[PDB]
Amino acid sequence: IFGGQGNIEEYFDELREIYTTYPSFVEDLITSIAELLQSLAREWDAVKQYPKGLDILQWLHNPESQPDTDYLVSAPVSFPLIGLVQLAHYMITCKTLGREPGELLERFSGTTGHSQGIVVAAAIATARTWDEFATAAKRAVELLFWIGLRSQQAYPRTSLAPSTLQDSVENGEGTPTPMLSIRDLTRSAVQEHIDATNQHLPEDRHIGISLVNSARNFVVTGPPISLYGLNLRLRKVKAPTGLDQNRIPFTQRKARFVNRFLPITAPFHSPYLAGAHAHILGDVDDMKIPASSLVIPVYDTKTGQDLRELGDEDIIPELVRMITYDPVNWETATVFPDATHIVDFGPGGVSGIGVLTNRNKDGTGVRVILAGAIDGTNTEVG
Amino acid sequence: NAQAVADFVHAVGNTGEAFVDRGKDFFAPMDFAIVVGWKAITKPIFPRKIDGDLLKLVHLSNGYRMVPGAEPLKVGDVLDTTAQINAVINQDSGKMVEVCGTLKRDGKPVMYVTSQFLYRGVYTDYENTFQRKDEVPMQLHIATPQDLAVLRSKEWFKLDDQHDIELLGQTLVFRLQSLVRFKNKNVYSSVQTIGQVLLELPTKEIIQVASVDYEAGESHGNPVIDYLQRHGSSIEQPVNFENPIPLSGKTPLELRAPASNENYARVSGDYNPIHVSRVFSSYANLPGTITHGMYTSAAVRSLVETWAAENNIGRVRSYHVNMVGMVLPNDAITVKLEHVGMIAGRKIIKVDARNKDTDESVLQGEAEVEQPVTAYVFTGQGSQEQGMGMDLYATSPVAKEVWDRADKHFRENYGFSIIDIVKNNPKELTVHFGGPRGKIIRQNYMSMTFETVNADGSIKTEKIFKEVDENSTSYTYRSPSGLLSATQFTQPALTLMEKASFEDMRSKGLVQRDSTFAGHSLGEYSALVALADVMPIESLVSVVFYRGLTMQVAVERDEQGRSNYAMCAVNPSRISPTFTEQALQYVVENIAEVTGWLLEIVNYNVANMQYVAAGDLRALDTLANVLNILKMQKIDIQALMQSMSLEDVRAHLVEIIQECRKQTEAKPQPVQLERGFATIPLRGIDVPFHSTFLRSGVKPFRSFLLKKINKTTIDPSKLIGKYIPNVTAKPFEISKEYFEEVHRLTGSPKIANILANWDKYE
Amino acid sequence: MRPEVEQELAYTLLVELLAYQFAMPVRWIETQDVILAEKRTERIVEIGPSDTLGGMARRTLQSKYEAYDAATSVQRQILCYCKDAKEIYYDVEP
Repeated sequence: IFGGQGNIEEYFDELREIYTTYPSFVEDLITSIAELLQSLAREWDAVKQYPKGLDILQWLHNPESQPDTDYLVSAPVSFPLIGLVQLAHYMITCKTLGREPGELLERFSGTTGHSQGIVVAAAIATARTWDEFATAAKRAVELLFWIGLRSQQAYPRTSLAPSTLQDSVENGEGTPTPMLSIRDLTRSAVQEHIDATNQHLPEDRHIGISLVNSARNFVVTGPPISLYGLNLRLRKVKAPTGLDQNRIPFTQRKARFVNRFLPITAPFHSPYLAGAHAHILGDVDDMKIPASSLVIPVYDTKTGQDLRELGDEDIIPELVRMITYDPVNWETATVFPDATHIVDFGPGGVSGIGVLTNRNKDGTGVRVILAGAIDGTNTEVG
Repeated sequence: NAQAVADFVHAVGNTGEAFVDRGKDFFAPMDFAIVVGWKAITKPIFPRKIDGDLLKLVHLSNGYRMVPGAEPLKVGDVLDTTAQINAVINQDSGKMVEVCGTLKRDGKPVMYVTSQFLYRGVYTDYENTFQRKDEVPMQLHIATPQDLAVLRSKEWFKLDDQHDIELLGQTLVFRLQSLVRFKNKNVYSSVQTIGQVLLELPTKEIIQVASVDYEAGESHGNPVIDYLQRHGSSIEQPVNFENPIPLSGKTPLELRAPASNENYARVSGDYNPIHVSRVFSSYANLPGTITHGMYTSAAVRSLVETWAAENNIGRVRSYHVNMVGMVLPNDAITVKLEHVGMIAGRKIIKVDARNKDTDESVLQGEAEVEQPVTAYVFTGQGSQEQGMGMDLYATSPVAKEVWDRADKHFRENYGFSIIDIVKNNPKELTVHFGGPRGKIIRQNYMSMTFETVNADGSIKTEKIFKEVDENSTSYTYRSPSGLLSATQFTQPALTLMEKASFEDMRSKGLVQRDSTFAGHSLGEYSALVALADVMPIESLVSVVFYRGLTMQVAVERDEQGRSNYAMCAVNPSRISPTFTEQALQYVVENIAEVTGWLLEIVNYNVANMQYVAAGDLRALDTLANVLNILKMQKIDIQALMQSMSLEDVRAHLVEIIQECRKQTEAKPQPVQLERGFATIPLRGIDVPFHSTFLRSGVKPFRSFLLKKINKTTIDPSKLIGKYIPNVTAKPFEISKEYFEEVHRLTGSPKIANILANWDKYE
Repeated sequence: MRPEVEQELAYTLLVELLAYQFAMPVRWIETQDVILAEKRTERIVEIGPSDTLGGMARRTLQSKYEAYDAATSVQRQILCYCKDAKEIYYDVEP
């Protein structure tokens, strides 16, 4: 299982953990995948969206030269740099085992990722050599680079009112983005409020459900200003953390939910990344990932169905679609049939999708292990 | 170019959803004017007589200013760039050139980009230094033959052969232009002043009563302006506060001059070696690679947009900066924004940008941003409090004069003072038709016409003051509750307090050019005169004083005072949550033609919560009943419109109507209507106004309005799309389709006749 | 588009509009709605001796406009002359 952008503003902190701890194992593809991106950064289209530059080796050596937490989280730098930490994890797992990428690759049953991960989840099921590895590594990394870059070019950050800004911050939420979290609510409910909001809006700026991480966990997209208009409606229904309801009839109580903005920099899984899709495809036809080069099953994002059931069609022109236009119906693509263990290589210590999913499947007896960290604050995950 | 735009934006730093395609707006920065007109703005620097080192030049000042009403720059635009040299004078720092650019689009000027450049160094080519200033509009008040005699005695004052309107009483407007040529930075080698002397008529006419022509050489000052500065005052000026309102706060806005100036140089057109190369700038003695003058400007100007105009570019109608800080690349710049003033409904905004390390000023200028979407609404009768707006009377020389012109009228014409009536409320007041000035007053009391036609079709024209003839010494008004209670007085009072109050804000400069205005009942009249010059204030009070009179004479009463009709409020929320607006109409419209009396919803206030009906005492007693039934009967007219057809609940109503009807009929003849469930009668209303009843007296009141309003005085432009009437709940429009919405509701014989000719009006 | 014409038109339209106001109900609802919905004003200002139209326009914000304002992100500020005196004249202390 492979994570993604999930309240991760410290992804580059994980890279330092990697670099520091396992130098021998990783330093080589760290060096090279760096210089890959450095060259990508200079291509005329990418210069604008990479103002402070892309020199991962530099920030790692002289920490005081690391860009601001805001820079790193932006899609262009977020995506690829993150994949690198997911690779270096898989790389370190196999390497410490004493095996090759095809060995540990064969001791699995299936693999999926949370949006930004389904790239690395597919391309990791392509490698068997350490040579055949560093091949798909340059492939995935550069794919991410363009997906993030071209997505930000389609729907870029437009500053909102300082007023409506501060409102969000003070009212429990955060700095308005196009990605809104809505935990502890029902789909039926979450929709109805999305419906009323969309009612008074122009079709240009409607609201969508972009992911479904569980029965009671959602994410919503649309323009930031449009998402805000939802939150306003939302707080008028929800109850203060102060209120006591231990003395009120149950079907009488107000709803106990959390709404909040996420550090995601662009409208993914929405009709808003339409124009970008074409662009991304064109940069990446030099490479092609056929359904047949898939060692272990890669389960689709929107439906659980294996990608190997494709007629050698580029998983590339499909990875792009699942990420930039398609819902992520995570809990269905996660229904790993009869499983005992699931391994989170994804980004974020006790925050990676491993914890989320471990909840999705606590009853069934699925154990979870977070490969990224040695120990954390959670005792429900190894 | 759709692209050229986004290139500029992504360079300087602005990121407004107007600058980008999404949202319902796509617009270009007005900073683009300097990119577009970069030709016209630059070329004038070159000529032979203005010759200096273009290398040692610097961009000194730059102001944009958008013509009134003109929408901002869009992409599919075609712009014609015109410029001329407004002044070239050699200050100490160097020699300076003032460039006035005008960006036209579709033959019409959209925004003027002025700009100053500095050929820095030592210059004595005073041979070619000069300036065209537009002299401050000034207001000279002639008051004595002495004053006038001097204003004529002047050489430069040239009176015109228009009309010989005595310039004695009135005041004059002096809008002048002038050209000065320098010789010493201290002594003008030669100066010329041309201008136009204006007078406003009582009718609001603007005439060029004369003009100004003066010229002299070797002058130390402007003798024309000087004369004006003393005997008169400036006008149309800013209005700042004692307390400058911080906008961003003490959380200082922070900017950074980017690393490579090239980024800008490209999207601007100014490749000037100063900002990019090392050796070029080094030759001109600079701190080196100086950040773009205009870049700094455009950057802070974005904050001004998002921070004051809050995202709606249209608002920011002006921006002007003096750059004084040479910003090096990668500097931290610090911006502060205050709301230091107001001009013509526009917020003035002081802007200040400084070097975050040495607090040396970088930028300094003001921005005339527009204030948020407003709507002014003037209240109706009922809220009249004793002494209202009298505190403001004392504290405002503006509001003062209003009330005065009003009183001045009333006293000398109707023989009373509304100010008195307002200050201390008389339960009774009498006027006296004394000597010369007294006989003329009863004349007006006599000349008060009142219309009511016979049931056979003959127009009765009757006196309002029946007891006034030419043997009458005095008339007396009365009211046990105070004269500020009966409308003839009540109305003109409320009108005044509002007109005054508003005219004051106008004076501080708070009134918005582009906003809505409406009134309720009376408020509509004041409203009009408030924002549109529908009529002079004496006309206004007259009109409204008449309105109150005809409103009171409409109804009939007996000796005890006992009136025939009465009004009453209704809350459909207190019957059933199903009960529609249309449900209340149906209950009423039915009771109307069923029991044969008079009854109609007169007021439509809140969608569910506030309605008001007038009519017969019994018609308010049968409608009082029916709702008590339907409230305590727990009905649902939605479930009863699917169960029973329209005739079934309609014939079901004609039941409860006649029932509740004859119960009110056998009860006493003057029905003292009382508080029901939603039926709370309005205490103090004789006349069923805002109903079909007063249709009768619509005839005289119109012909009176035509006496009081003058076609000449009216600006279509003012009510064209801003004024919301009470008959037409949608914005007053002049279209032929509107007269149909009006005629449908009203049946104006002047409208049918002016709708028939519609072609005639091309 | 004749100036001479536009005058005599708006004139009699006005003259009539006022004249018949006697005998027409006052549709303050729809008038309120042109201000709140059509021209989406963020600043309704009242002018009079009381906040009668103010608590009237507040009430139309509760019964109808609850969802519209919360969705559209419309900021609304209702100011009477008397009560909300200083905010009209932009007078605040440091």
